Amino acid sequence: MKICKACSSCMVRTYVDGNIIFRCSCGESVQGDSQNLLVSSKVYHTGEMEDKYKIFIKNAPFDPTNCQIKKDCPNCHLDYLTQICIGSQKIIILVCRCGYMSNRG
Amino acid sequence: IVKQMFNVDITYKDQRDHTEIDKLRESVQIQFNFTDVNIERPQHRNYSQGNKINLLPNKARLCGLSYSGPVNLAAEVILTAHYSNGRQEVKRASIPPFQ
Amino acid sequence: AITIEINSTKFSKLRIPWYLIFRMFGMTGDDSIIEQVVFDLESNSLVNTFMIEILEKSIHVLDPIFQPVQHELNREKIIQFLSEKVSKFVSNPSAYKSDENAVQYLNERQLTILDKILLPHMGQTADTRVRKLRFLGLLIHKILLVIMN
Amino acid sequence: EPWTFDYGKIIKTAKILDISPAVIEAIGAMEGRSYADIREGQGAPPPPTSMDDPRLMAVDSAVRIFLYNYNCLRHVSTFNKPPIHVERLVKHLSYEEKEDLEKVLPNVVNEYHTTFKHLRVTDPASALLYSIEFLCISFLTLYEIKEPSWVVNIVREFALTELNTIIQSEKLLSKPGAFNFMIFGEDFVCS
Ligand SMILES: [Zn+2]
Ligand SMILES: [Zn+2]
Repeated sequence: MKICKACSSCMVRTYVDGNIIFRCSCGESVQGDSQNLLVSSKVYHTGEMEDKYKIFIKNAPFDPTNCQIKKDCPNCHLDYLTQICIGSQKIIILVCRCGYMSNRG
Repeated sequence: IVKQMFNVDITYKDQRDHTEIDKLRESVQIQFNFTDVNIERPQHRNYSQGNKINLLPNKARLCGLSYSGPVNLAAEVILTAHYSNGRQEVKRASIPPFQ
Repeated sequence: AITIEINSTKFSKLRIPWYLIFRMFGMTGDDSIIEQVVFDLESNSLVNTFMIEILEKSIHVLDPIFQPVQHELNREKIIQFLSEKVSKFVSNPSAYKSDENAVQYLNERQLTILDKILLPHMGQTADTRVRKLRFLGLLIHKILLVIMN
Repeated sequence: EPWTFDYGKIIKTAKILDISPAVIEAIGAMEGRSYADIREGQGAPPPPTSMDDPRLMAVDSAVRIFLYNYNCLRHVSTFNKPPIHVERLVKHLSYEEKEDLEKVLPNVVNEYHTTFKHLRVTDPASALLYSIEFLCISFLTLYEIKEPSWVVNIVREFALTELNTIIQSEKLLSKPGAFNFMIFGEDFVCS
């Protein structure tokens, strides 16, 4: 995302000819070096189990409706933990109100 | 609904030109609002000239009547006359609560 | 494109580009609009990247109907264009323009309409227009989050 | 470098634009008032108290318009075909002279966009004053251009044309006076 320093407008990319030169509707150009060459990308089985459920995992020990199991918490030694199942991979996560997160999630 | 939501500000632009002021004027702003409304219990005219005696539900069901309560409204009407050269003549009237 | 259509008394089946509605209320800078939608242009993330790129794509899409005011950064011109398009009883598109007071009447009526029609639960006063823009950006953010599955 | 509202710039703009200084200050606040009230300074709304005040966005749109079209005048040679407002200006100059506008014309945006965002959050009251001051500061920075001789006439006309376009459009959001409603070709007119 390139924004015009004067117009604060989105600039087209305009790959001409051997380089990348951004152009605004105001006629300004800023060009681009090295790190602007990424045209498009796609990563498979990524963006899942980190960004989709971060808030849900954080709030899970405080959710009354989450299922809980009898398992000792390593940190605060509470006799019960909150059991969490996410994804078509069925990843089981145990979280506690003390912040213990089972290093998974 | 009647008071807050039913406000009218409509302007008409005539073509009537039968008087000098009529030619000078091609506009009129009709503006009015209601501040009174109340539904009272159903009434029936016993002999078409009575004092609207009470209408009981079985009378409505038997006689095919509608068990409906009358709606009493009162409105404030503001009429503004718009002329050329910026003149503006306003006529205001207050209507008694009518049904 | 991401088109926003408002259906109420004064509006019907009229589809507006989102950035146009945003910059109708000032804030004509694209940076501000993208910040209103994605809530932050400075935290990279994987979600903000996708939303930012697709909002760019929506911004640069040429719609056939709102072409004259698509690239316009002038708030008054866009307000006039929408008032002309959406308000009835105005058959002459050129006769009224030569009168300044007719222009002012149309602009004021359109601004009052948009105050009363765009997210009325957010407020029905002109001082609540920026928080309406915040709420609309939040709605667009929620839709684009749902797109990500 | 610290910043403080320089009210002197606003008055200087008012004289050059032959409009009252209250008309300069009331940018973004013309709604709900007649134009006669704007110049009289009557019913001026209190300074903004929150970052969500639409006046802050309204004034910033005015500053953006000045910068947006100035860059069009800065980069007339870069356009495939220059816009109409600047076509009137540089119609009489050559292509080589058009390419000279980019270097000669100073860069006036400075750091308005970065400064405005911090002020809009930290001090909403001063965000309005800074934006208006910046709009006037750039105007006299344009208007007080002295050389080269050809660029004096081009810039001077543009600067006067721009703010008057900004003010007129800003004036067009004020209350409308008496006019013939028949100009819209139908039987009725609503509000
Ligand atoms: Zn630009
Ligand atoms: Zn624990």
